[PDB]
Formats: sequence, C-alpha cells, structure tokens
Amino acid sequence: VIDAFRLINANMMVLGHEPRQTTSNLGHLNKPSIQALIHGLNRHYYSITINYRKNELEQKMLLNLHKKSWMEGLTLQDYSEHCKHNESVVKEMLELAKNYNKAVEEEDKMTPEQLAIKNVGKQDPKRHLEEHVDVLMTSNIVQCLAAMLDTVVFK
Amino acid sequence: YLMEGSYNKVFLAKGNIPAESYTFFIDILLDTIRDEIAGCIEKAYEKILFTEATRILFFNTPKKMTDYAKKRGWVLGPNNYYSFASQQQKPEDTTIPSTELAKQVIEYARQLEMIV
Repeated sequence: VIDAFRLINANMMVLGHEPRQTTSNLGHLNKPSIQALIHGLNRHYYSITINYRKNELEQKMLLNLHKKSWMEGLTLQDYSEHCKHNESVVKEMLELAKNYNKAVEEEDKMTPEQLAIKNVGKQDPKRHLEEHVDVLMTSNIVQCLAAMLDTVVFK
Repeated sequence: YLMEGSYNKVFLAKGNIPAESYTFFIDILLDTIRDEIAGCIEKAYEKILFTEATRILFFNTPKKMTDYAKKRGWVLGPNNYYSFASQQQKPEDTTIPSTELAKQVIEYARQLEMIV
C-alpha cells in the first residue's frame, strides 16, 4: 500500500482541460480507492503507478535467508517429551471421537442451512478431530524419520 | 508321510509296493530323505554318538556315515559329534533396517502429501 501521488495545477481545472493527456492504457489499471477519491483524488492530485525492481541477488539473499536453520534437522526433540505430547493429543481424540458419534445421528436432517447455523456455538468434532490427526501424523513421521537418518549419518 | 516328519513309515512302505519293485524310484527318494534327515539334525543339538545314527534307518554298521560325515560337517572328536547353531551375531542390527525403514516412512510422507 503506497500509491505515490503528485499535484495537479489549479489553472488546468480553472481552464477545465483534463490533465495527464492519456496516451496508453497503462495508468487506468488500478481502481482508485473510494476513501482516497473522497479527498482530492483526480481533483487536486493524480496518482502515479508504482512498481518494483527485483533481482536474483536481492531475492536469493532475502528469500533463501529469512526463515532458515543450520542443524535443527537432525535433532530428536526431547524424545521423553515427544510421547507425552502424543498421549495428551490422543487422549483428546477419545472424548473427541465419542462426540463424533453424537454429531452424526443428529445431522442429515431437514434445512441443512439450519444445521449449518447450528454449528456456530459448539465445537464441531468433524474439523477438530482432523486437526489433531494432521499434527499427530506429521510429528511422528518427521520424528521417526530422523531416528533412522541419524542412525546412519553418525556411525 | 514326507510332508510331515513321519519317516519310519516311509521305509515300511518302501518294502510294500503295489505295482512292482519300483526300485527305479525308491533310489531317487534316498537322495530326498537322507539329505533332509541330516539337515534337520544340523540344528543346535548336543553330541550324538555313532550308535543311534548308525543303526537307525536300515544299516547296522556300514561306512556310509563316514563318507556321510565327510561331505557334511560333524567334526570328528572323542566319539563326540557337535552341531552348533548360533544365528545371533547376524541379528540385533538396525543399520541395515535403517535404510529400509527410511524408505518406508518416506512413502508414508509421499502418499500423504502429494496428489495421486
């Protein structure tokens, strides 16, 4: 959000002749913001299109630098705490799964829009159960995989 | 009888043939029996004197076992035959399992993210 601007002469408006003498369909690509139009947009000043210059040396030294780590790949993340995390998450599926049963019978009723609005105050096991499953599978797949990868890299 | 270990019956049937002597085939079975019997006894058992294995099948005191022992193992000692089987040094390793396991889990990752 920049939208660089410039002033228009008061003589032109007094003369009434439109400024900027458009000679290409390049400036009329961005719809002026209504908030900006309320003020002196196209009345006391005119916007100028703004673009950016990017090069690989700049990009590769920013994109391939921002979120990176050196050696965290081969770290087993507190093996004692890992299974404890699993127990807490899995135990949540025991109660979450039970509520799933109670959330299947009462569904598939008339006016599903009524059913759709009926899920605006209470947790929906359909989505909550999936969220836990997603984290569970990735955490162990990564955690387990590092176990065999390390067992060959180091002796 | 051959499918199970019951072999004392095989020699009993070897002397009872319906068609004829059929010896042109019984000779073939000898190769398929003695080789199997020796293999079974090859396990981690203890010493067996040259008195059971000698008078067991059909023969009293031949020299066949002497040749039999020669082509098999059964180191000769003070009337002492050994059959040692450890199969313990090879097991108890995961480095080789490490490569197999790594491929396995990656497939779980492969078939869990990319669209088929």
